[PDB]
Amino acid sequence: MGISWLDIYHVVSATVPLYVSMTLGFLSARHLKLFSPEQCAGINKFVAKFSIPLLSFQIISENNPFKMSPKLILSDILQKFLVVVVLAMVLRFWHPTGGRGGKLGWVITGLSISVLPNTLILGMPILSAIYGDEAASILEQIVVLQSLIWYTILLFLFELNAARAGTMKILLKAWRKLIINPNTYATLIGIIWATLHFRLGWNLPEMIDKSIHLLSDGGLGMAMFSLGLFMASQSSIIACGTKMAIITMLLKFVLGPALMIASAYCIRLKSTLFKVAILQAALPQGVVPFVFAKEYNLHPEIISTGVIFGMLIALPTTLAYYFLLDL
Amino acid sequence: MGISWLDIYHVVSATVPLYVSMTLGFLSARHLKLFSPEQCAGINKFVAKFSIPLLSFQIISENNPFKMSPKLILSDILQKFLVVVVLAMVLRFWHPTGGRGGKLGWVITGLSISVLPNTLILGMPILSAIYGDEAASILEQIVVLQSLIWYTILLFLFELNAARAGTMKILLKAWRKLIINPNTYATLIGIIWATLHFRLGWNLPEMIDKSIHLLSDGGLGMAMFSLGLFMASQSSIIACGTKMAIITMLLKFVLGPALMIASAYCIRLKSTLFKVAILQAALPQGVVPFVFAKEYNLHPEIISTGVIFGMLIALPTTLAYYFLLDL
Ligand SMILES: CCCCC/C=C\C/C=C\CCCCCCCC(=O)OC[C@H](COP(=O)([O-])OCC[N+](C)(C)C)OC(=O)CCCCCCC/C=C/C/C=C\CCCCC
Ligand SMILES: CCCCC/C=C\C/C=C\CCCCCCCC(=O)OC[C@H](COP(=O)([O-])OCC[N+](C)(C)C)OC(=O)CCCCCCC/C=C/C/C=C\CCCCC
Ligand SMILES: O=C(O)c1ccccc1C(=O)Nc1cccc2ccccc12
Ligand SMILES: O=C(O)c1ccccc1C(=O)Nc1cccc2ccccc12
Repeated sequence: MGISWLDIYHVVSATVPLYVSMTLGFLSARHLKLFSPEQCAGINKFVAKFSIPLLSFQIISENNPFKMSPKLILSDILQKFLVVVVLAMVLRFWHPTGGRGGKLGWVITGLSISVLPNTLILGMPILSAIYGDEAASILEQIVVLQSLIWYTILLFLFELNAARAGTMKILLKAWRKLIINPNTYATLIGIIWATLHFRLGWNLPEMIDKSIHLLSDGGLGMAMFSLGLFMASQSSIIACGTKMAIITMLLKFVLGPALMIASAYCIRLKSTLFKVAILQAALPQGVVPFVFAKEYNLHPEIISTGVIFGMLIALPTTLAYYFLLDL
Repeated sequence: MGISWLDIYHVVSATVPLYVSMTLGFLSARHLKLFSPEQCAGINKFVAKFSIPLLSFQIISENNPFKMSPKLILSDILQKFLVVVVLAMVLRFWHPTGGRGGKLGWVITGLSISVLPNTLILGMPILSAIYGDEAASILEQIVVLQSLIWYTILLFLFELNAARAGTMKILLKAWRKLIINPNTYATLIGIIWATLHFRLGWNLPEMIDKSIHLLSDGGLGMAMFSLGLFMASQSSIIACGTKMAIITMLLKFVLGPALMIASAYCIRLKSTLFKVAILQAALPQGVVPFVFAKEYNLHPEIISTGVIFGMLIALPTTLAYYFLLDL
């Protein structure tokens, strides 16, 4: 496998649908002037509460939880610990804005620009096309972590930052916020049902499965449409300027993949899992962190710029990493 | 073959998904109080402008236009002429409200409560489940005819009624209103591409087909969700009143199917096409007529009540007609 032009063409053909399903939303929100800002928020609200949860359930319910590789989980833990260590070290010698501010604020804006890629909508098709169906069952293990263990911790830290800017009270507030999250319930039920379907042999009734599919189908396309609407909402792609966009992208597409490579070497992962993990780490930034930043107002411009430009540059960077890892 | 409890169970299993995809929207708009009126309006706009056109294209491009049986088209013409004649006769004898309202206005109110059922969203799944895939290729003929000729004549009639309350000026205004419709463009390109595909042998490129599917997939589910939102919008199911609701249901589910039976007998249709036509005529009322009524303010209450109550009572009538025609 020399990465001939045929493979790159196949990846491009697999990724074009989810880019033309996004340019449509961008044009509708910006050029065609089809949706009002409140109307745009209506679509953005429906998708994140009906398609992302149902899509997450339909993606996580089709995996034997007992087959989850502990090595990949430990590699994820090690990566998201090393990134924290490096962020703490760098923030001790170079404040990004100069003027002193909450260190935890800059460590929470970090860990959202570095080690929380988009692994449901914009990250599943690309990796599946690049590495076939083998890699589609590996992201299905990292998505579970990102939805259960990492986003809950990020929410708790966001609440802590909002309060600081009793610990038990903060934990209780984070719990209340989490209980009303459709995605956490969807992924929890997905794993609980996958356990049953793979151990006891239970199968979803035709009615239930088809009802779930009706809304799950098109979840990727409409999620990309909503992401395009979000891009159209912003006045300019580079919200904070060149200085904080180059650094954002350098972090996301170097310190993430590089730290994942270091973690894999420490854990000594294997082929068909090392490359998948690295590409996952190299995926564009996720959206949920942007939602948290907007809700708690923690540098929304930086995270929005990172998300938008990383999503735009997904194909170049992802193809570059795919070519590099095959040497 | 025949009628038995297992067949009814299969029909119910095929229809339940598109009812639980609608109760979700109803609850989100009314009970859960999830969407503000502007947000639900935006969702409705998005679906009607992106999923209905794309779904129509993906449904009409598959069948062969050259296989369109002229007998079914002639039967549709005869039905929608007989309904006009009967409506004109009855209106002269007995005015519905007695307020000396415009006869043309009530005729336009008719021809939509009678002979314009929902054949894309709520008509294709039910009929396909009842009669397998044979009926799915017969509805597409009626679907394309309704989208092209009948929904253009109805638009022209609405414009004429609005002006009545120059003929060339009215035709020009109707043309302007028709041009901006995306559904008309989608249903036209559907045949323009099906002709090439079935005659010239051309096939959609993988990229184009997958891009179309991304948004077409789940179009039925989100269309039912939008229909549920619309149902939740209205304060009560029976808007105009009990008498008007009863008259609307009686018309839609007796005069439509009865006139279609008369037209089929006149044209002498055949088995596997007669029953499909009758059930199609017995489907619940369509939505586009409600959109026109709301835009031009032509008895929105009666049409909305008919649409909602037909959607709720779709199965008790479709199954009844299926049982009746199998004797
Ligand atoms: C606060 C205390 C009460 C907490 C809730 C209590 C109990 C658990 C709830 C439900 C049980 C069913 C499964 C979980 C669904 C959770 C749905 C959910 O979170 O409801 C609320 C959520 C809306 O969000 P919000 O409330 O923040 O609105 C805020 C709106 N404003 C900001 C404008 C005010 O609604 C949505 O997300 C829409 C629905 C999303 C559904 C996602 C799960 C999909 C699962 C499928 C599995 C199906 C079948 C399995 C069958 C197995 C056996 C055969
Ligand atoms: C008035 C003078 C200009 C008239 C138009 C001129 C030329 C024809 C246009 C386009 C050609 C491409 C195909 C047709 C697309 C038509 C799209 C359309 O109607 O744009 C407008 C429509 C939005 O409506 P509005 O503007 O009334 O909004 C008003 C909103 N407010 C009131 C708030 C301001 O946008 C939408 O619906 C969104 C897009 C819907 C797309 C539906 C068609 C899908 C087709 C698929 C076929 C694909 C591939 C085939 C490949 C073949 C070769 C291999
Ligand atoms: O993209 C992420 O951040 C992510 C990563 C792993 C698991 C889940 C998610 C996730 O909920 N995405 C999204 C949430 C809400 C709205 C979204 C709209 C578009 C794309 C992703 C969305
Ligand atoms: O349902 C109809 O009236 C119909 C019948 C035949 C062909 C097309 C249609 C049609 O455009 N429906 C719809 C239009 C706009 C929004 C809709 C939302 C939900 C369901 C149907 C819709």
